[PDB]
Amino acid sequence: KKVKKIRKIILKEDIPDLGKKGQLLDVRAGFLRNFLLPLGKAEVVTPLLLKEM
Amino acid sequence: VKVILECTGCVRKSVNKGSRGVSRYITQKNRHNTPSRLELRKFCPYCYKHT
RNA sequence: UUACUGUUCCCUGGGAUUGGCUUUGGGCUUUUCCUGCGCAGCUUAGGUGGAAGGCGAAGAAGGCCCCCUUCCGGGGGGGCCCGAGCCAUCAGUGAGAUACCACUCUGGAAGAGCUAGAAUUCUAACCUUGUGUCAGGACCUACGGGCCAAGGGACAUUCUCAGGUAGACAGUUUCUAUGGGGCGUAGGCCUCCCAAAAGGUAACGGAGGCGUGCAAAGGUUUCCUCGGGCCGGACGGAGAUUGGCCCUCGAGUGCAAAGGCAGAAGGGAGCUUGACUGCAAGACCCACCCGUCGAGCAGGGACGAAAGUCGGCCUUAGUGA
RNA sequence: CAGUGCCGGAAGGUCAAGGAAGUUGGUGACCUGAUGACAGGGGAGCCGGCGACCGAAGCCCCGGUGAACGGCGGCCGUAACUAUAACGGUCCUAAGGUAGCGAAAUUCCUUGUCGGGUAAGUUCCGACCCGCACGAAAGGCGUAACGAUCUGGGCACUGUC
RNA sequence: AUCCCGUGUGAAUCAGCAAGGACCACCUUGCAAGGCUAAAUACUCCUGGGUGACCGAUAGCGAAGUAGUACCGUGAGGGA
RNA sequence: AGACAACCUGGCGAACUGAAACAUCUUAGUAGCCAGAGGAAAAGAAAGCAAAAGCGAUUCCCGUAGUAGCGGCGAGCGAA
Repeated sequence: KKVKKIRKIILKEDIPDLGKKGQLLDVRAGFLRNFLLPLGKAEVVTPLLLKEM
Repeated sequence: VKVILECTGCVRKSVNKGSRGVSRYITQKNRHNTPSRLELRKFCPYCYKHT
């Protein structure tokens, strides 16, 4: 019926699958909620933090 | 079987004096198709009113 | 209660809670091909365009061979060999080259995207447990809270939507005349009697049918008379078809009865579509609703030579606001 | 093991919500006809209609299961006198009642017929089976003991008479 | 159609968005997803004045004295 | 904090009844129950009506009007 969107993440730690600490490979919102955001492992791409830093 | 069915003329959607399709109630047709000469259509003389 | 409409428990699917890896793998694509028996023919005419030039020796015709759809008719290249051609308007031909390609087709592949479904697992969501550990003035081996551990695990749980589904539960209905009942019958329309010579008239009084059918069994013009007894004619008889007399309406009319109808309203033949449109003075019936008949007018016709007749049927039933 | 219930099964058919190729409609910048008082066609955008195909359980289907629901038949004929049916054929079902019981808390006819008990017994007991309309866990047939149970008879006993 | 919610998807800022009864085009009107406000307004367990073609002890409040009292009910409550 | 007759707001929310039965509908978002709060409460300052003419927050009364409608187009319901 419907598909849920994909949320952007910017890394802070080496993914054992795809990304080494700095890539912008966007995966899933639930993979950010349950796994990446509590473990200090990814962040949300915001223009206030990415563009000026 | 005695199917009820409508006879109809030739359509001619035009802007004449009330020109429109004319269908008439008729019965008995469980046979070959019978166009009868029912008339006084919107065009006043008419023949071979089909179906 | 297998009456109606539902509800609930429960089950089952789409969403959400809901994520990670790889396989099996159905539909779309990311480029190229093997690929096509209407014709006379070097040839199994892939619908179009670029068309005197390409493949070539970074090694072409023709001989050694693996493979396949197959109408085994005919083809493709992997290896080796061979050593300077395959032509190109040719005449056939709506449309042409197996010199060449941008496209792309009935069939599939190469490595890749996208989406199913199903399966494998991991833990981080979520669920369960812990007389495992820590905690305050003290305990929580008293529910519980933090931490840790184990078992599951994107399943289960919860929510919405959708299908199914239990009188478990809820609201209801379950006719009347009658014999004031199981056991029956009928409910509406038409014909005769009862019905007492206008019309009407009841009873679960006496008898029957109807819920249609006909492109003619409607319309018009025209012609004709059936029905029964007797007599004649090796099929053929009591009785078929034919001839003649007698009785003259007893026959017939799509079907029940009544009233009608004999040169007919009964039977046949020709032409036919009035089994139209817009109507309509006045009547009958009349609780209302309804229902029935109708002179006459206009248009456009059918038959007939005309006169005239025709707004369905000899009429009354064949129906529903 | 037919119908119903319950269980199991997956091949197929039917199949909701929803997804979706495609098709179609309205409006519409713009282009055309127009002795009419207007009209025809239509890009994109927006709003819709139908919808091939996918789409689970249920249901149809298949197989099992009577201490699951329940049901367990008619028709006649023939054996050395009268009989009666061991036996036979036929129709229809899913199958046609097995042991035991049987005028019974079940029998309408019926106070069936016989025997016992009684002077006399529509009540009682023992039999036959013509079981209107017994019957095997809605169990069937029995029995010791028991019952303010029902019912038949007898002794003693008495105003019940 | 307007308005508000349940599940799920999910915009634009004024060159816009919403409404004008499906919807589209033009025009008109207004600026949601932030809050607060007196008056006119409805009523009487009452209070203070004025009335009554309202009652006069079976009436008027149930109740003109102990009146929600005696009495009844376990109680809710009923009730002179 | 608790109490408060009625009005008011918010939530749960019927059924007898009417339809000459009854299920859509009505009775009815009424009664009742709970919560809250004031002498009033709610609402209230246009993402509003209207129609090419115009008005300017909310509330209440007369009217339109028993009109337009809605409805087993029944019983009834009824604006702006």
